[PDB]
Amino acid sequence: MLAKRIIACLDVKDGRVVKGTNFENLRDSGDPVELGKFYSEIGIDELVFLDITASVEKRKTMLELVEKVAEQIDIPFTVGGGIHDFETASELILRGADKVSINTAAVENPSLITQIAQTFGSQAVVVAIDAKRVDGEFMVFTYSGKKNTGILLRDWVVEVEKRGAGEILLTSIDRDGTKSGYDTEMIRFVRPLTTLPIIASGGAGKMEHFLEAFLAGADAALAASVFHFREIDVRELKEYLKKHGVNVRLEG
Amino acid sequence: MRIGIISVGPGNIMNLYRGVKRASENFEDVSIELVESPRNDLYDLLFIPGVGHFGEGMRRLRENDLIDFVRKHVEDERYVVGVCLGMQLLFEESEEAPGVKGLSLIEGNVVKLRSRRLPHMGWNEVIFKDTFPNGYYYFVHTYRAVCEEEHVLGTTEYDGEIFPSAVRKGRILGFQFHPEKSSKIGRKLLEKVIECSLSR
Repeated sequence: MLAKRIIACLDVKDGRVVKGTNFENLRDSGDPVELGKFYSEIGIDELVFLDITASVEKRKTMLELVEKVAEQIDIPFTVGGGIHDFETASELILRGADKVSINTAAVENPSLITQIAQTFGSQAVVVAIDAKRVDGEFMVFTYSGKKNTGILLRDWVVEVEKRGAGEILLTSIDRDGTKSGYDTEMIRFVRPLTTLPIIASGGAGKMEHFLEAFLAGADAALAASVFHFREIDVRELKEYLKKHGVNVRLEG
Repeated sequence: MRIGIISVGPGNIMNLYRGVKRASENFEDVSIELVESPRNDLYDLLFIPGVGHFGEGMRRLRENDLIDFVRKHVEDERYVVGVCLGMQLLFEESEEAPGVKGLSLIEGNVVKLRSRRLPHMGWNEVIFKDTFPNGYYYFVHTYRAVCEEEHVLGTTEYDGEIFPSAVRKGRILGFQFHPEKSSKIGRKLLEKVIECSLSR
């Protein structure tokens, strides 16, 4: 069987890694290529670079990151964040990215999913889904969690697999900035509605949160927070999950 | 160690080239060249890579007149090594491109897998008969090889389907997974290919 994946999320602005929450205290945390190599060195399964470079320089800056990563990294990486049309995604994939992640542009145009999949295969297309509880319903938000789209998560996930997406990146808006663990109820919720691999995002803090995420039905668990600043040893975590039944990817 | 990677496509080939350059850094007199044309001398290691449609890439190899080349390396007992699409090309035909046949260096065919999630994608575990390290490699593929036991090299299961993720007919090697994306063991494997392809 296929391994459950542990994925490192590198937030990048201006070809640099950013740490913080608000851009008042967004500080430089280093080179993404060096940092990504370190994630591979320590056993992280996939990488995800999300770019929040200002709009004017976003397209150029994102292409430089992929090439600089593509020239040194030995694990799959996804690039996403502000990717609004096919040829922008074409640029990025041919420049080296294995998967491109779309959210806002995919809600505002489901067709965009099938475009990239038709030319690059489903495996190339990650759909980010930011979802929140609004009056007892799981709703999809866009514009970085700021616009209610009036679309139920339940209907969107089906459409998204229907459009030929290869993978869902599911962030719980009620759980970002939180360290109390993944939104497992939402993961449980999405799980019977799709066959796509689910990437849990938002809430991780200790090993056992990953066990909770995978119990709840995630195929992979994203996390920035923890791995640097050596809180959770990645191999520690991978052994811990192996111990309690998760089919991790373990290296002798 | 004169290493050749066929660079015509389809798909990304610079990953493999970079991974092959990485894995070869501790070997004496390594050269890695990107081959688009027939060269007059042969390579010790020729890689056939590629990601895509079986029919194309059997097009891009005949168009640039590389079947001759590839088959010469077989007879001159060099090491010929296919990866992802390139491994599939080593067999006679495929369900992906019906009337189109290719290379036929190994006796077999390529078929679509039986899973309803059929970009087989992620880290799955390869077990080898010999030589190459056992562990989890990164797959992204929809078609599998159909061949007879003696030519199997490594076996992996995806959704109850045991299938050949690696093959060998002498000095022909094929790998279904991408070892450039396989992290430490991906480099360990590539080095073992370079090693096998040394002594002759």
